[PDB]
Amino acid sequence: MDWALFLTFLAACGAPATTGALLKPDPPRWVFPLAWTSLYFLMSLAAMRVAQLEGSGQALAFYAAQLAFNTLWTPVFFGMKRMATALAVVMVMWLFVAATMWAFFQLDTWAGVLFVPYLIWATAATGLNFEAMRLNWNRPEAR
Amino acid sequence: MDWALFLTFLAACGAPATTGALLKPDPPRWVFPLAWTSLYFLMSLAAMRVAQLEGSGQALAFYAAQLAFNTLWTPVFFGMKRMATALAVVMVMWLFVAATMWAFFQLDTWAGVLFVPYLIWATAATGLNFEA
Ligand SMILES: CCCCCCCC/C=C/CCCCCCCC(=O)OC[C@H](O)CO
Ligand SMILES: CCCCCCCC/C=C\CCCCCCCC(=O)OC[C@H](O)CO
Ligand SMILES: CCCCCCCC/C=C\CCCCCCCC(=O)OC[C@H](O)CO
Repeated sequence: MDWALFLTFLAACGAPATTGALLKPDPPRWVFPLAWTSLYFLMSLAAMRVAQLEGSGQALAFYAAQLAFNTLWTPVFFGMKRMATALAVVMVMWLFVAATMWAFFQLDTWAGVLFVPYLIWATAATGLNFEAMRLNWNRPEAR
Repeated sequence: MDWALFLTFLAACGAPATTGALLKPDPPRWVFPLAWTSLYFLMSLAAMRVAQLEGSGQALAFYAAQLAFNTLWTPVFFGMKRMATALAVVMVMWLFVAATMWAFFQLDTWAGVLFVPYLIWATAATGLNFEA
């Protein structure tokens, strides 16, 4: 554990948490932020553990990547409602979430375990968006 | 010294580059993407160098943070046009860019030099957002 690292990783999660606060997507109303606080805590904890180990550069490169495409996804799907663009982003995102998880696993089992529920959300995100997709596949404004 | 690392960091820049492709700001028209193409390679080269050194965790935590608030800033300023919210974002973004830069500097001089033109953009970004 290191407080600088952890606080740094959680602070970074404020970027996608903001997206969600602003473009509230779309069940009692505490479930969504409670689900997200847990996810942000779990992944900041995992990155913090991994950030201290030798050989972690690649996993941390993956972590930056999933984090940025996470932040991108919400405003492209729910903001611009550009469903095709948003499909590519979410699959690229899903790929880095999985990549992070697996690279975490190969350095630290706990770090990988702590990312499983986040891969589950990313799988939800992809599913939702695959549909929105080819309901709107023929409207090039949605694309 | 590593294509995986580099290609992974450059791929990550695709997220904020996408924002820019979508919410077109605002001068010969190749200038905008040429500057951003330059900015993305420079910062991926720098991240690549640092990711290989030991003690790099804190700088790489910084790198992730600026990247996300970079990605966040454009859709909040140009997308949602919420000028106040976007001010907090861009100041938070500016701060992590400077931090990435300085922590890179402490591990590898070249990595730090390679972030200066990006700190310069980040200051422009902050400057723009203050008059709005
Ligand atoms: C390493 C070589 C691979 C590189 C090339 C492959 C690119 C990776 C993309 C994968 C997308 C996987 C799909 C993500 C999960 C699907 C979600 C889904 O189908 O279920 C949700 C549905 O709404 C439930 O009701
Ligand atoms: C200011 C620095 C403080 C350091 C602490 C960092 C604060 C951000 C992290 C999590 C807490 C907020 C979680 C509340 C729920 C956010 C909602 C959300 O994330 O929405 C999902 C989004 O759409 C999917 O990209
Ligand atoms: C190996 C996989 C890599 C695949 C390749 C992905 C590389 C994407 C990054 C460079 C493209 C250059 C884009 C230049 C024009 C971008 C315009 C833009 O970035 O706008 C600025 C944005 O608004 C401010 O955040």
